[PDB]
Amino acid sequence: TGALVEEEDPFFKVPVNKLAAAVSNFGYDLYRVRSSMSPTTNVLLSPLSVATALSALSLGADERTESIIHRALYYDLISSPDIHGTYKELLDTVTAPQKNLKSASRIVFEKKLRIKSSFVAPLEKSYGTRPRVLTGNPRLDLQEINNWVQAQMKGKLARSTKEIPDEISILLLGVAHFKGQWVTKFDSRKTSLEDFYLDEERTVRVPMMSDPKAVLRYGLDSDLSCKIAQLPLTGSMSIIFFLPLKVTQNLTLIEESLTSEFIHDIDRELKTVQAVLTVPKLKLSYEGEVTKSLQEMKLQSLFDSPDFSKITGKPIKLTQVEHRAGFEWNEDGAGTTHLTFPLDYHLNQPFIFVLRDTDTGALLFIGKILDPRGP
Ligand SMILES: *[C@@H]1O[C@H](CO)[C@@H](O)[C@H](O)[C@H]1NC(C)=O
Repeated sequence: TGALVEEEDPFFKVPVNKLAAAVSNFGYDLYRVRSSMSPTTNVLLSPLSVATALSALSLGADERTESIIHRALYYDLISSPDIHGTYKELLDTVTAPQKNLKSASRIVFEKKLRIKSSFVAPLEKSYGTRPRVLTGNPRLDLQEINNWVQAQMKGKLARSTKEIPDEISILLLGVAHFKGQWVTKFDSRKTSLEDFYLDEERTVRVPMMSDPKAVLRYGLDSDLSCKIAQLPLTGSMSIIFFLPLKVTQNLTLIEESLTSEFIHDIDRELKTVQAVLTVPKLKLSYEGEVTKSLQEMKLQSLFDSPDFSKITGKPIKLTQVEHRAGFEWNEDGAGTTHLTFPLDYHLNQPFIFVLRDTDTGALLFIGKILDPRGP
């Protein structure tokens, strides 16, 4: 509907979960915009790091500009204050050691700019991050950033070398990395090269992990025309696979459904079954700019002439938003485990997976896998 009312599903009535649903819904919008731009390539995305940079920035923004941002983050549908106080919490929860997610955001400003401490104060408190002011020296500024996303990602992300843009006003950076563990490991001796249908005309061989007697939560959505399965990870997390029925690169109907609320129903409507599971080994990375995506996400106003007078007196505008993500999984797990039910779940064709946090329900990672072999 779109109007302000009180929450019903007890899950979203919790403030931190409510905030996670908004930020996550922003993630889904971004994914949909980006998937539309990359019709033939894998899409790896960890929206949280980017959503956090926007929300942090919105601190030194004024009414009109702030709203533009708040509306893209679904905050205007949250009838609760201390939205930043809650964000501090959410972050504390999903970045905890037990999870295996490392997510960081950074606001970078143009050379010689002077930032009002009234802005730095709220920012460092709620988001635990200080703004970096560019040096002007191209080689020195790029070193700084790389060392930053290095100390942050504990050196699990490829040190970039794209050379910061000549023209920079405000730069937002969102980096994230993930290497987790299933509650049940896979037999490394059961992993073999198998056929992966890239599409109806092309096939390739990628190493596939296997478990002929896997216990996962399953469900078939007749409308979307796909098979949904959920595998748990240690640290109270899960991965949801959306496997279409026929081989295809067209996953639109499905993508169009991805929302926080939709995922909550699927999570509960799922039934535990036993299945023959084969999932490809995955090790992916992505380093790009999502500025063009945000531009057609009702966020153009920020690249034009926004009002950030709460940050500085000089007119500054959102110039670029960069994202660096690294995702990976394999056999590593925690431990192991009349009349049955048949069930095949073979991920040997284009699919979409969603790494979600079980406690808050926050979207930690999303990917459209057209080719396991990676970029
Ligand atoms: C994707 O498949 C659906 C269902 O067959 C179809 O309606 C849609 O047109 C396809 N995507 C296109 C045509 O861009």
